[PDB]
Amino acid sequence: APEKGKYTKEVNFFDE
Amino acid sequence: SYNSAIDQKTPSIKVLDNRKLNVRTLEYLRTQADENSDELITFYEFNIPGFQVKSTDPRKNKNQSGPNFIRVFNLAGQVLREESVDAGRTITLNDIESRPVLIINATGVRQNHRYEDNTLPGRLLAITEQVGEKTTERLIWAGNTPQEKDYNLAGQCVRHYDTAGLTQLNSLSLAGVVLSQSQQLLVDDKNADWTGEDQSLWQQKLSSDVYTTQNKADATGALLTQTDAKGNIQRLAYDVAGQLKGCWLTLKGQAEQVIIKSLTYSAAGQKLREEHGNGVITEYSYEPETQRLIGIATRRPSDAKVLQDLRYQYDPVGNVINIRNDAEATRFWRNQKVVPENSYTYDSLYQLISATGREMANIGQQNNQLPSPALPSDNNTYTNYTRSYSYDHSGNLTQIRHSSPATQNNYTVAITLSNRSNRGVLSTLTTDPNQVDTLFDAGGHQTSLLPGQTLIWTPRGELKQVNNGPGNEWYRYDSNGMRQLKVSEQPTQNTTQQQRVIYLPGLELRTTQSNATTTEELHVITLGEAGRAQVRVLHWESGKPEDVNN
Amino acid sequence: FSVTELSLPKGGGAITGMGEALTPAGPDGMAALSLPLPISAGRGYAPSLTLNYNSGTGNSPFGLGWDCGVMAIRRRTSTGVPNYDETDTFLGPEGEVLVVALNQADIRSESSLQGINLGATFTVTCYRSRLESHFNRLEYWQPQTTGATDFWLIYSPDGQVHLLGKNPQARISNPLNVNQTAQWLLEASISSHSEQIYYQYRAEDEAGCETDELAAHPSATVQRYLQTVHYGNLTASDVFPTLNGDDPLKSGWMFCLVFDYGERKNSLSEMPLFKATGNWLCRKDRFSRYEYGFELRTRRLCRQILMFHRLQTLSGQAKGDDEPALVSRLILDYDENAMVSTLVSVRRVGHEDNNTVTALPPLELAYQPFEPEQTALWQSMDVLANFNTIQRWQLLDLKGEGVPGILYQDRNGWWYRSAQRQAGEEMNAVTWGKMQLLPITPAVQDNASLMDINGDGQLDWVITGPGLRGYHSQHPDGSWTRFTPLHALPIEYSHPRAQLADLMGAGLSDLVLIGPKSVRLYVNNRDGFTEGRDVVQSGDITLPLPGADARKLVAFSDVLGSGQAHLVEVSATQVTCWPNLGHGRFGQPIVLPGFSQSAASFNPDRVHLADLDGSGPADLIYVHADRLDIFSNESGNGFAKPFTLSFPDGLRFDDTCQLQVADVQGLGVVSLILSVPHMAPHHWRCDLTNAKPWLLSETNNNMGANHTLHYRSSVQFWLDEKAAALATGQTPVCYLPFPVHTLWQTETEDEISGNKLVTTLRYAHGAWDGREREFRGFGYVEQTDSHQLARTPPALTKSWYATGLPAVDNALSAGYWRGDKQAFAGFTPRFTLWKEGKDVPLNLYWLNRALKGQPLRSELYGLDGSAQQQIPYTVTESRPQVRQLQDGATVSPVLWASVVESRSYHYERIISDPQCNQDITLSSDLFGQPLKQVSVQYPRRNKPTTNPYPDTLPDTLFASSYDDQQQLLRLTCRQSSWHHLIGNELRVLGLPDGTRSDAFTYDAKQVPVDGLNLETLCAENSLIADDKPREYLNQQRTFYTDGKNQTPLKTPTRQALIAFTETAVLTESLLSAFDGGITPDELPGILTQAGYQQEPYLFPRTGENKVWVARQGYTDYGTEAQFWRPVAQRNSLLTGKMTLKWDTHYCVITQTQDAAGLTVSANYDWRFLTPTQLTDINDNVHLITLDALGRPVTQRFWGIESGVATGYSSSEEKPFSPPNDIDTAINLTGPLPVAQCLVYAPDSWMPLFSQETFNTLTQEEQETLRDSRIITEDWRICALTRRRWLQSQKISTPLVKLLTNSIGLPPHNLTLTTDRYDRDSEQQIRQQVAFSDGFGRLLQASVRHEAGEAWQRNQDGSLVTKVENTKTRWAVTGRTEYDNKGQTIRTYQPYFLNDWRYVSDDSARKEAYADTHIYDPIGREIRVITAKGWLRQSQYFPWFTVSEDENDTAA
Repeated sequence: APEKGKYTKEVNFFDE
Repeated sequence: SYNSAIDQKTPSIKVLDNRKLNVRTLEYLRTQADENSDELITFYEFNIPGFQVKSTDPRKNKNQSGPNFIRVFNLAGQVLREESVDAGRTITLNDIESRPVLIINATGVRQNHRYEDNTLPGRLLAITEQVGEKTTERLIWAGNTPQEKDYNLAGQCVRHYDTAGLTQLNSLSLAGVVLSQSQQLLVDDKNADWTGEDQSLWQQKLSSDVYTTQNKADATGALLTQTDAKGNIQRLAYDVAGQLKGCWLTLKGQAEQVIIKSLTYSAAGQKLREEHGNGVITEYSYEPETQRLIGIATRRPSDAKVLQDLRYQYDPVGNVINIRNDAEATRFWRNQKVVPENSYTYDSLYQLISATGREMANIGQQNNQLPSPALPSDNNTYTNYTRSYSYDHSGNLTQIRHSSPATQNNYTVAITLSNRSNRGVLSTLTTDPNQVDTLFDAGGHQTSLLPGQTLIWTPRGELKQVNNGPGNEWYRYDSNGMRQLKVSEQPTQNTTQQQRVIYLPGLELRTTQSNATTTEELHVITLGEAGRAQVRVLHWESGKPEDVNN
Repeated sequence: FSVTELSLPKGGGAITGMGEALTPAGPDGMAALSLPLPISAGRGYAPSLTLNYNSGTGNSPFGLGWDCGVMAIRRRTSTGVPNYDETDTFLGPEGEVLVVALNQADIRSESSLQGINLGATFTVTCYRSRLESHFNRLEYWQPQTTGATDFWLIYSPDGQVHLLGKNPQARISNPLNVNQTAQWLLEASISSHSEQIYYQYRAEDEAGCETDELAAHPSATVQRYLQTVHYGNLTASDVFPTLNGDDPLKSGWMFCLVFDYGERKNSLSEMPLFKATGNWLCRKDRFSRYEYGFELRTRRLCRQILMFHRLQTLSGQAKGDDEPALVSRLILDYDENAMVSTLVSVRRVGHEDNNTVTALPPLELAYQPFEPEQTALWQSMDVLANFNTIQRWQLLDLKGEGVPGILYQDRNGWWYRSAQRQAGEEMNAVTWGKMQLLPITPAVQDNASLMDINGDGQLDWVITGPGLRGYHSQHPDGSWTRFTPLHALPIEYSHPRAQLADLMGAGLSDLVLIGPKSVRLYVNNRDGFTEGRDVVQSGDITLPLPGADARKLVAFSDVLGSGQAHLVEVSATQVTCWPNLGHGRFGQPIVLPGFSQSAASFNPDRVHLADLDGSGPADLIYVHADRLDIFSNESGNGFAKPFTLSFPDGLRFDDTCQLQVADVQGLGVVSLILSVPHMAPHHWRCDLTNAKPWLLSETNNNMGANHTLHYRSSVQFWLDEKAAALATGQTPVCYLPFPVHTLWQTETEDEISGNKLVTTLRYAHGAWDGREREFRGFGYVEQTDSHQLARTPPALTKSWYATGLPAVDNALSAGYWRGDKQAFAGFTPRFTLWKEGKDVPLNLYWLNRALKGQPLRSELYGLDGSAQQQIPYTVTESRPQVRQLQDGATVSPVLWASVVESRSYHYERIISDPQCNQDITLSSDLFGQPLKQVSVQYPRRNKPTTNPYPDTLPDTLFASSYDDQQQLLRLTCRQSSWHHLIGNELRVLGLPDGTRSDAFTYDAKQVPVDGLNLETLCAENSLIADDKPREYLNQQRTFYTDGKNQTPLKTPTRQALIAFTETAVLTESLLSAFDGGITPDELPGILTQAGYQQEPYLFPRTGENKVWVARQGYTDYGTEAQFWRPVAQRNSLLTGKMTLKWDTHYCVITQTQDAAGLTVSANYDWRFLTPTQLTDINDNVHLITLDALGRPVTQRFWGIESGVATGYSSSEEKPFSPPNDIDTAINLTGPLPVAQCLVYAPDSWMPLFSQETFNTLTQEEQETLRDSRIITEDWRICALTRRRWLQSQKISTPLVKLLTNSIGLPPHNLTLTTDRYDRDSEQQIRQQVAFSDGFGRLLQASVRHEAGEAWQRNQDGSLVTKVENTKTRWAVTGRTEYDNKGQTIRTYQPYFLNDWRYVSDDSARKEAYADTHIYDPIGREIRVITAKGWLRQSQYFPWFTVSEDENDTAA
């Protein structure tokens, strides 16, 4: 889905 | 430099019926300030039980063509049939427990889901994609053996056979974080057909290479460290707020270097200051009032050099209207050191109507290819361009009018759309609005990328192959639909020229091989999320170039 | 249906309070308040006892106004003292009169209850409430044999059976005649699942009371107190615990709710035990009650409400024989002052095992004081010119109207002065009008007087002359009734020494001739009098004679407060009272000490017995010259020290002067009117108080929330209504002849945010019924929610109710908002008769009486001072109906009142174009369950030429607002079916077994003017008749099991165990949705493989045979010995059975197990029945710990992860408990062995007085800080007793300066979460403080961050916004400011701080930019001004909503 700039989200180094 | 005459007397109205269901939504579109706003009415029709049967965008209401969607519901309100004008027709059946039983997509592919019997908890066992009969997925659940409980494997899907191979789960932490998993890939001459009961005749379809990856996590379940499939260890540290504050990489056989040595944050948890093991310090500035990103300042504290400093400006609503760079131009562009200002304007529906910026000089017209790089020797410059975009009332981009002065490359490029659909191709393919839906699947996937290029799709609507003229490129996906393989087969020189990429957790196994030998083997170690200032490490096991360093 | 999943309780951050809540005001006018007792509902069957305040309830064992009582069946004493024979009526537990239920009357002969031989043969009589609400039935068991006793049974419709007063411990009976029972108290209950409750009462005794108490009230061993309530049935049985006669608590119980009356220790830190060291306490306001023919004493107050568990029984160790341990404790504090005791403080206290106390901040309550020695004001009275008791003047009220007028009466004409409103200065200023000549007078002016001879509220001119005897009644609308002859008058009515008094107790004036040892009593029976008795007085009782002495006053007064006219003798030395026992009897005399005068200067004509405050007993006023002695009656036990009120300059008394006592002010309290008649009649008024005393004024939960309650009399609400009627030339009539002291303003203040909300009430159309002599309520209540945020318009809500009086109900509809001229026709009540199983339409008095308290209309407005201020936001109308279930010849019928159709409008302050709908009930069965319901959606009105929705909208919005789906009349019919279980030992009603929804749709030319209603849709050619096409929507069919057989039952059992539920999901029309992709030949094999079945339609019509249903929600239950508990439940027959498992006594689920074999065990903390150890499916332990209030504290987990044993170390290995101080736990470093800690602190809003400063100040300066209850005994400052103490002081000692600037933080808690396990040296502790609002809401959170730049907080709570480097940095995330109604009005951006403590709201409103939110009366958000300065906006119209973002409002 279209979300805003990437700065808003929490850091994520490892997921699936 | 925002003009609010675009948005005067253009609200958004949701019209209701006597059941308080949204039967119309109303938009007002003004593209330029002097003219009048245009009312766009999107129509939503509801039946007597109160479900949204058919919906109609404002462009097809003017064409007097049909609705976009025609849905058929059951008595509970779940969709049994969905005749979309862009995605075709989907027939869905669920059982008593609202689990999927039978899905027929628009290409006529019947998907099954068989579960456990009535003496078992009814977990998913297999998935059959009938076109002529392929058991394309197979789930192996675990028991409560004390060997399974030692690794917290009880009640999990240990072996998960999918459309790309096997994903075996080995260990779980006390939170439920996977601490060890392994995965093999299906060979190139085989597709996923996991029929039968014995699994010994399923390993002869898988590759010999079992790629296992390992993690360690704290009591909060946050990932502390991660070993890749080759042995390269990333290691993270966390501060007292639970955020991430550091990162260390130790390659296999080497010491431990520093990738991120500091990472502080704002009050809202946004990134504030980050110094890398590079030494370069980036610093994010925010609005006080709205907490919007208004600055990315990348500074190298060895030459007092600001490599980039992007200051953003916004609308009141949060549309980026001005990016200026207060840095100087890099070493690749001789004789100029001022980066131009990027300005943007929007419609009343907040869609981009105009955009300025800088582009290279020998770029030419934009297409699927990327231009040649600007080396530090060929003393080339950049020029100023401006693009202007045009849309129809369905929100489809219909025309990009790239006008670049001082080079005389003024070109327009049109997207030719249908009358009944939002399916629209480039104007090179077809100029007729009636022969656009012949370039798509029944599910609405495009089947020809360019005039000499065709696309092939899976039963579940994923890109199986981009056929070029002489050289194809095919992919593979797991059960979630994420890409696990990309095999580019270039044509015959004297034999095939094959480039293979394997996507692993934190590792890309990019390899290039001819007929009998591998001519290049590259292990790209990734650190972090892409788009979140990712760091890559290119390690060459075989076939390194001469001039680059390992 | 829920599959059971065991989980652990998480420690939340919303610090909630005790649970007190003020009731929304309605037509009754009183101010109520509830308070939940901490009953630990252990297995699922607990008592429903709560503390309830009502401003109007008298005294009690819980203080004044408060009452925590259990239901009982008592004889009706509003119609006089009971005769205790077959000619008596009973009151049910709801307070309504019971009648014998007809089938002829239900009379059967029974000797066996629940299989148990009772020993005698009883005459069981099924009773029934005469105004049916609950539809429970009541059996009066009474023995034919002499030797047994009578009792009651109540069969509530949810399967419960009650036993009321079988044993003498649960009967209030006459202490002389033990068969004369007056109150059958609830003794035991059985649920449908064989769970039992047993109620244990204690009798009154002569414990702790002096010899002056024991002389006057010798054998007062009749009044019962609920001592303890036993529940937690240790074995299942459907028989009562005391039918078999074998010691009802020798059966095991596991939970005991003990009510304490002073036996155990009441200090904060002593942990009271189950069995007590001492005896209960004899209180100070020992009142008395005589309405039953004997004396009820009520000598005790309830100090504590305790909760006990048998902990060694719940664990499988003991079997009910251990001592029950304390798990919960309430502490009720009272201000005893020998007139009334008032409950002033309630606190919940938990006790830890390490001899400490977990305490909540106390709910404290303040009452309106009666200090008439200070507040006594003298005022001149020139309004009453030439008023005179020597001539023919009177302070009385004709016209009803509740406030006395001035009547002068000549022999030819009468002159009146009605009380009215001064328009000048004050909202409660009362004056009298012109002398108006009355237009008609009853023309027989000889041998007559003004009195209410029949008691119907309106005064009568009772002419008892030589030839005729009879009366003319005075209607409130000015008219005089013609001559009504009395049916029977005694010849001794004209005796010179007979007098009219109230002896039988029915509120009527009986005729009595008092002799010294025998009275002659003629009973008033509301049409004349009855045959006279000669009641001989027992014992040594020699009654005083009225008038026969000039040195004594012998009159009928209530000097005990009981509500009876007792016989008082005021000598110069003592006051002796003979209690009226009803039926002419008089008890032994009671001496009330404290009154004394000079025997020479004592004249009884200056003695006036009048109740001054309103506590009930009559105070004693003796009049001197230049002063005025007042003796306060101390609950009918004596008189206090007198206090003098000296007469003003120019007033003296003599034998021509007169003292009147009347309520001439509308202030609820009587005023003393002194009249001096010689040389000009001049008058003075003494006003003792402003407000009516001992009502609840202020409350406080000591967490930042307090409510202040203000009261107004109904007399003032009539004088405002009467004055505004004469401004429009109308004639106002009052139907409430008595003052009702109503709640008028209840201001709410959040002390943290400073936001206030003032809900002002306005009443009109009071109704008092003359026949049943009962207050019917008000017919018009207003609310005005006006917020005071530290602008927004107040929200006025008019709302009418049905009174039942037809003269008041027919005037209500002339006060509605007409406005639009297109609305449908309004509703009228529907009187209906029930014969042959259906409602056929139509004792018209009882049909209107059933309409009391029904809603009739409600209109909501917003008072912004705009052009739409007078147009309502929404309009709701209702229609009540009354069904007569059985007829009543001389007794009342059984009537059932309900709202049968409700129509609601939605104007949104637009006159034309509303959005209307309607919900109609068509049929109901025998017990009031709906059989046919119709929901009506009305279409949009046609497009007018003139448009609303003003010019700020785009021009094309009005035409584009009209879809073709707004113009369809939609009807949704809804048929239902029910199971009613009827038997001699069976009453289970309202069990569903079938429902079905259909849909009817027509165009807008089929909705008629005057609307659709019940009389349209029930007709023969209606829009929902079975001749019209309907569309199927859904159906549902509940199937029941008997507990052991796989075949469902046709009729369920008493336990009502649901086997599964069957919901139709697919019909044969909907199978055409599978056309391209599913062959029709294989679809019924695919559908039956997915778990669908083909079942018939529910109420099937011609043309439909099968639906595809979804039969799901299965449960397997236990046997009767396992309390019918679920043991195995699955979702459907497609998946596997999930087998549950219970403990030894079947109260908690231990070890649920999946269908694959996956098991989740659980251990429970038996103090709260809370799971505190969870072993999951991989055998990893999750252990939590609770504090004494049940809130979770420190949790760990461990297990096997990679083949090795890891996790947090156990409590036996590394033992740790967090500090009780929040700031000390912040400084915790090093490896903690737990995953979380939790340090709660709800006491924090109370500032902490220190013991090191308390001993600094002086000793009598110390006890005034303790006896006023300002400090608590855990050293906390009460906000209500401090604020009340900072009024009378007004000079500033250091104790004054220390209290007025003491402060605390909002009620917060601290959660310390660790990153890694213990024994790992890199573990750091994440810290988080979470502040609450005091209303249960969440204010903010302070998360600990690393060292860096942050704003600094001052030492008083301000915010300095220059950044500085900080070693203790905290991030304030999610800060929110509310109003009093819960709507978020500020949302702050986060900011860094140097401290964890709360920053003040006045300083967070100046700095710390936020988004303010504006709302409307409905509660939706109109606009929001962002922090930078832009604003979004929303507009709500009935057919469309308009939204504007920050770009639309920028221009």
